[PDB]
Amino acid sequence: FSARTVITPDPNLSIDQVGVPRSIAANMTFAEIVTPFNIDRLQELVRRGNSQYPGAKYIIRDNGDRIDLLHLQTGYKVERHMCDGDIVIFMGHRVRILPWSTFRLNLSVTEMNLHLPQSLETRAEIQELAIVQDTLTAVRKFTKRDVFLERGEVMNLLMFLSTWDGKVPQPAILKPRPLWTGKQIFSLIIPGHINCIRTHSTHPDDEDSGPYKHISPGDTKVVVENGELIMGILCKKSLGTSAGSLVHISYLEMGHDITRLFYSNIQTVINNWLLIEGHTIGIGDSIADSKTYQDIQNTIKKAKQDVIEVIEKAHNNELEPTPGNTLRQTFENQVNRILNDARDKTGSSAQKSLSEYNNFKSMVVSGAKGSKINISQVIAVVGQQNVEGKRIPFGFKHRTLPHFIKDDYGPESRGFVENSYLAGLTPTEFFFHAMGGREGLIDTAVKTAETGYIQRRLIKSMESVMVKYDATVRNSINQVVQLRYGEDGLAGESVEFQNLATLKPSNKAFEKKFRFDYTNERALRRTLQEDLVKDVLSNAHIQNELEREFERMREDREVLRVIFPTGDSKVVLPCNLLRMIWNAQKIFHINPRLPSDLHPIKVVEGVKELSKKLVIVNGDDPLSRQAQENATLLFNIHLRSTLCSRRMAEEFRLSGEAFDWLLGEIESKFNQAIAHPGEMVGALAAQSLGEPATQMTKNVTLGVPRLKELINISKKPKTPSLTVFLLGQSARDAERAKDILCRLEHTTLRKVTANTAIYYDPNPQSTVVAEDQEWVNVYYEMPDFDVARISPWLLRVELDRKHMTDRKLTMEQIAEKINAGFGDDLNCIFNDDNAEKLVLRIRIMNSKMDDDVFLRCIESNMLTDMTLQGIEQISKVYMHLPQTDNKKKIIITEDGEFKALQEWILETDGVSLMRVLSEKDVDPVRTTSNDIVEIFTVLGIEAVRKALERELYHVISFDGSYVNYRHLALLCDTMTCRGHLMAITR
Amino acid sequence: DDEEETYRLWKIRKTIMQLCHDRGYLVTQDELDQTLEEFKAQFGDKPSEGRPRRTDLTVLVAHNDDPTDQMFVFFPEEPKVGIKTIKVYCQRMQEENITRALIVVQQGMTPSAKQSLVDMAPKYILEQFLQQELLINITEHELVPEHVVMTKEEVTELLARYKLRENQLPRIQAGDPVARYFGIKRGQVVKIIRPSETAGRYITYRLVQ
Amino acid sequence: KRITTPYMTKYERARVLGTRALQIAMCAPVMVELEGETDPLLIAMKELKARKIPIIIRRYLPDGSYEDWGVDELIISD
Amino acid sequence: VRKKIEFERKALHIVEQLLEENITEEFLMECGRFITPAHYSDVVDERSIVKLCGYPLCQKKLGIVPKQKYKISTKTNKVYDITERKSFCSNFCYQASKFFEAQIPKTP
Ligand SMILES: [Zn+2]
Repeated sequence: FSARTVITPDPNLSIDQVGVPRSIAANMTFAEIVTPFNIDRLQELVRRGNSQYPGAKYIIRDNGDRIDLLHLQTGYKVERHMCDGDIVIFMGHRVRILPWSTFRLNLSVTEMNLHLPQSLETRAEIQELAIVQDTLTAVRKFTKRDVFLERGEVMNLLMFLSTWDGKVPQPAILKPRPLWTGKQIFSLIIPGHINCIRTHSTHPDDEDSGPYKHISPGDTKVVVENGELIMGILCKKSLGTSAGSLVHISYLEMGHDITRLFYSNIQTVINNWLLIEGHTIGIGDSIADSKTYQDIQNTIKKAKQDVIEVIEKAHNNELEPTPGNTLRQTFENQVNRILNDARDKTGSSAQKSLSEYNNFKSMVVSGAKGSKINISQVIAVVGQQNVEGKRIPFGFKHRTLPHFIKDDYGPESRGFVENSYLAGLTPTEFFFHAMGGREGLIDTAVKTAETGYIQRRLIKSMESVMVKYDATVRNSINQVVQLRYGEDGLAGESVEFQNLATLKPSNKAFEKKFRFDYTNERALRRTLQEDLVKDVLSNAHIQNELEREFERMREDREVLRVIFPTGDSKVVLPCNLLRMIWNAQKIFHINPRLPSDLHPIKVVEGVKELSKKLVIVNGDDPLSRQAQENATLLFNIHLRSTLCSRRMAEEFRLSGEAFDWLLGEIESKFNQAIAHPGEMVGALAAQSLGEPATQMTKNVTLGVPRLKELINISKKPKTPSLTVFLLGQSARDAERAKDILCRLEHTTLRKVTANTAIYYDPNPQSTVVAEDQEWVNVYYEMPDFDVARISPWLLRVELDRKHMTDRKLTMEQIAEKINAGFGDDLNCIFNDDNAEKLVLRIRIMNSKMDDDVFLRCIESNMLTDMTLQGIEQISKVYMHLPQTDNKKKIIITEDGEFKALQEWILETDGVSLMRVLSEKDVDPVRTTSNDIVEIFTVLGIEAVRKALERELYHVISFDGSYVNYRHLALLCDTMTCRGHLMAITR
Repeated sequence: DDEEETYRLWKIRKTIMQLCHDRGYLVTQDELDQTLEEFKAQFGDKPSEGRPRRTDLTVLVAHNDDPTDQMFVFFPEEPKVGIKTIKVYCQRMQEENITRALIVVQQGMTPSAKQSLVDMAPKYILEQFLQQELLINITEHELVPEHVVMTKEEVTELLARYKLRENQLPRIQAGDPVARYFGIKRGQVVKIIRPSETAGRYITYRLVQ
Repeated sequence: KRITTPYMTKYERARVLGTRALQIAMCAPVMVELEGETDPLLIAMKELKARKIPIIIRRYLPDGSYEDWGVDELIISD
Repeated sequence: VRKKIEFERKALHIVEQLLEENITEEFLMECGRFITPAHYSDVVDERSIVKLCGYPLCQKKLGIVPKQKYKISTKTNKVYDITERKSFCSNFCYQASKFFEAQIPKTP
C-alpha cells in the first residue's frame, strides 16, 4: 500500500511529527468527502491535478463511479495527496513534507512501513489515543554554574522556545555586563509551576548529614520551585523518565500534551546552545594523568601477585576449601573474585581520575546506565574474559593457547586482559576477548528471539482482559478476574512512590510526631493564631475530637503494621500528598515563619469529608461499603497520616484557603486516577511484564528460564529449591540447625560407606580379618541368631567416620534400618562407635544361580536404597545466614521499631514441602518453595497464586527492573482463577 | 519411636481442634492451646502398649448455631481404614443421630473405599484426612490468606449486588487443601481476605467446583 | 438507578469524536456557532467543549443491561 | 451420559459383596467380568485390613504380620518383596489371587 524507506533523524521536527518525502506523499492519497465549508480548497486541489504534488488522484461519486485525473459537490469522495497535518501510523504521527526522500523522526522515547487511514473515525481515535542519551550530556553541561550566556546567545536560545511568553528575563548578572545563566534558560523551558527535589549523581551522602546541606557546595541536589530550575545540575535521573523526575512530575501534573512541548523545547534550545558551546570526544579523553595510570598499573600488579600467591598456596593446598564447593570451584571463585574486584577498583580509580574537563566524564556522570564499564575498559583495564560464566577453558590439552605452559592458571592465561583498549591488547588477550565477544553475540542472538517469543505468548495470554463498566476486570468469556483493578480499581499510570511516614517510626517517635500536644500553650502560639490557640485550650470537645482522631490514626498505623511486615515504607499511592502540599504552599505564598490561621478541627473535618468523597465502590449496600473500605483503606490511612493536624500546623503550616484548595486538588486527582472502564488492561499488563524480558540476560535457575517455567506449569523445575526456617533456639545456634539439617537431607549407604568387600570365612571364629577377631569372639558368644544358619560368605563394609559424625548417625540406627528393610534373615553386626576404624558385617540366613553374585546384587540394591536419613526427594541442603532482609526474620520491638534478626535458614535442592512442614522444629508459617505445582498440591490455589506472584516479582527484580504490582497481580489472577494452575495458551 | 508418636498425635489433635474451631464448632479455648504435658497427662505419654490407642481421642464438637450437629472426629486404630470399620462408624453416627464426621487415616483408603464413603453422602457427611495433612495447619501458613465460609443467603445477596452469575465468579476446586480443611462442597462460595500492598487488604470470592 | 463513573473514558471520547466528525463531515447540522477554520475535527472538539453534542452513550454492563448517559452530564477533566 | 453410573455402582456393590464372607467360585467367576483389577486389589486391601487373607475362597484369619519386606530365599536364591504377601495368610492364596488378576478383563 505504501513505500518503505529508511528513517533519518530530524531534530527540528516535532516529537509527534513525521517528515515524509513529497514523492511518497504523492504516491498514496487520503480520501476526503466534500463539505459545504471546504469546497473551495478541494476544487483548487482537483484543478491542480495529479501532475503536481498538492492535488488529487481519484474522485468517487455517490454512485461509486471512479474518475481519474470534474465538478465537485456534496457526497463526492475525492482522494487527495497527503499534506501537512495528516495522521499516519507505522502510534500516530503528524505529517510534514520535506524535500529529500527519507522518513524523519525525533529519537526521544526509545526502514519501516507507514499507513494512513481513510475514514475519519479511525483517524480521530488514533489522534485521541496516540532525549535518548544524546541531549542528557548537553543538558548536564548547560545547567553548570559556569554557563553564562551573552545577550545575543540568550535571544537566539529564546527564539526556539515554543512556549516562551516573549518576556526576556532579567539576567542573573547585570554589571559589569548583562550575563544570563543556563539555569535561567532551562527555567524558562520548564512549563507551569513544577516543584521537584532530586539528588544529583555526583551529590555525596555526607552533604545532608553535615553543614551546607542545601547551599550545595558541589552543586548538589537539584531543587526546582514554581516551574523553574532554582538550583542543581540536571542528570539522567533528574530529567529522564523515572520516579518523581522533572519530566514525570510535569506530565503527572499538567499533561503529556505539553510534556511533548517540554521535550521539544529542551531538544531545540539545547541543540542551539551546543551549536556554540560544542561537544566532542577524542584522544585526550583517554590520557588520564600518569599518576592514575601508575596507580592502576600498581593495583593490577598487586592483583596478579595475589593470584600467583593463591596459585602457589593451592599447589601447597593447605587452604581448607569453603563448604558447599569442591577445590576447583572454590579456587576458581577466589581467582574470579580477585580479578573482578581489582577490575572494579581500577575502573573506579579511572572514573575518579577525570576531574572536570574530560568529555567521557560528562557521559559517565549523566548516562551511567551502562557506560561505566565501557569507560573503565577504555581507560583502566578491559578485564577478565569469561566463557559460559567461567574463565577461558583449556581448549588444548590442559592449555588455553599453544603459547602458554600446561596447567597454567595464572592471570596471564585463562582470559584476563591486563591492558586497556588504549594500550592495545596482546594477541592472546585479543583472542580471549574475541571468544568473549562471540559468546556475547550468541547470548544476545538467543535472548532477542526468546524475549520476542515470551512477549508474543504473554500478549496472547490475556489479550481479551478488559476493565468492565462496573469497575470489574473480566475476560472474553466474562469471568471476573478481579473485582477491582489492582485490588483498588484505579489506574496504574497515575500512581507514585510515597512513604507512609507512620509505619517505620517507633511508638515514642510516632507519639512525638502524631499527637498534637495541646498542653503547652506556648508552641501553639508560634504555630497558630491567638484565637485558635484560645479555642483549642478552652474547649474540651476540640481536645476530645483530636484525641479520638489520633487514636483512630494510631489503630490505622497498627493495621499498617499487620499489613506491611519488614517495615517497607516505600509504597505506591495515586496522590502524591507531599508534592501537593508543596504546590499549595507555593501557590498561596505560605510563610512558614508566621502563625497559621487554619484550625486543627477544620483539618480533621476536611479530611473526614474528603475520605467520604473518595469512593471506588458505589452504593450504601453494606458489602458495597465494605468493598469501598477495602479499596480505599491504604489511601485513607496515608491521607490521615499525612494530612494530620499536628503535621499540617507544625511543618506544612498551611492556611485555610490553601487547605481547601489542597482538599479539592486531592479529590480531583484521585477521581482522575480511577481506572476508566474499557481499558485494554490485559494487553497493557502483558506488555509491561514482557518489556523487562529484553534485559533479563548454591545454584538456582533464574532469569529467562525461570520466567519460562513460571509462566508454564512444568512439573520438573531445573533447580527446585525449598527455603526452610526454624522456630527458636534451633534458628540461633548452628549445632541444632545442623541437627535439623541432617534429618532432612537424604542419606543413602553411599554417603556413609567408605569401603565394601565380600570375604569368605572358613569359620566366623576364625575371622580372617585380624582386626575384627576379638569383637567377633565377643559377639558370637551367646548369639541372638542361629550360628548354624549363617552363610559362609561375609559382606564387610567400613563406614566413613566423618560422614557418620556429620549426620549424627549411629550403628544401631543402621542395624535397625537393615532389619526393617529385609527382616530377621539379614543378620548384621556393628563393631562399635568410638572404636578406631569403625566397620560392620552382614551375613545371610539360609532359607540357585550363585551364592556370591547373590550378595553382589543384594549390595547393589542395598547401597542406594536404605534411606538412612532425610527425605529421598531432598537432594541436598545448604545452611546459611540470609544477608538480605527478604529472607531475614523481622519483628517489632517493644518500643515499636522494626528489628531484623539473623537466623539460620536452609535451601534444599530437591523439593518435598509437606514432609518438611510436618517435620518438628521447622517453621510452618514462612517455609515455602519455588515449585508452584508443589505449592498448589499442598497449600491451595490462593497460596499458589501468592507464591507465584512472589517468585515472579523476585525474578523480575533480580536485575533491578521494576514492574507495577497491578500487572503482576492481573497476570497471576488470570491463570489462577480457573481453580487450578494453567499454562499459557502458546 | 515412642515420644515422636506422642508429639505427632498431639499435633494431629491440635490441628483437628483448630479445624473444628474454624468450622464454627464449640471448641473451648483452653483445649485449643493444649501443650505436650497436658496431652500426655490427659491421654498418655506412650502410645506403645496401647495406652493411648487412637481410642478416646475421638473429638466431639457442637456447632455454635446448631448444638445438635455434634460432629465426630475419629482416629481408626488400624493404619489403613476399611469399609467394614467405615460402616461401624456410620452405625455409631446413627445411634448418636449425627450426620457429620471426619476420619484421620495414616496411609489413606482404597479408591473403592473412597467411592463407597462419598456415595452415601446425603445421609451422613464423611470426609477422609491423611496423617501427614493434619500434622500442620495449612491455614496458618503465610501464603494461605484468610478463608471464611459464607452462607447461602450471603451468596445470593452477593450475586444480587455485584450482578454476577455462579459461573462468572472464580472457583476453587473441591479437592483443594483449604476446601477440604473447611469441609466445603461443590456449589458453595468461600470469601478470601488477603493483605494487598495497593489497598491494604482485599476481599475476593471463590466458588466450589 | 444509574451507577457508573461520571467521567468519560478515553476510548469513549475517541469513538464519540470520531462518530461526530463523520456525521458533520456528511453535512449534519451543527448546533454551535462556526468560525473560519474548516477542519471537521476541530469543530467537533469545539462543539465538545461547548457541551451540546447531540449523541448519548449507551454503557453495556457485563451481564448485558444497558445504561444510557447523556454526554451533557459527562463532565470532562481534560 | 449413556448411563455410566450404573456400571461403577454395580462394581462397588460387588466390592462390598466380596468383603462380606466366604465367596463361592461361581459368584466370583461371574462377578469378575464386571470389575476392574483395581477393584479386586482394593477388595484384597480391605479384606487384609480386617485380618483376612484377601482371597475370598479361604476365610481363616491371618496370623502375625511380619511387618518387614524383601524376604530372601537361599533355596531359590532370590529376593522377593512381600508387601502384598503380608495380606495373604498362605502363599497358595497369593499365587491363586495373582493368577486370577492375570486374566481380568480391562474393558470399562
Ligand atoms: Zn488365604
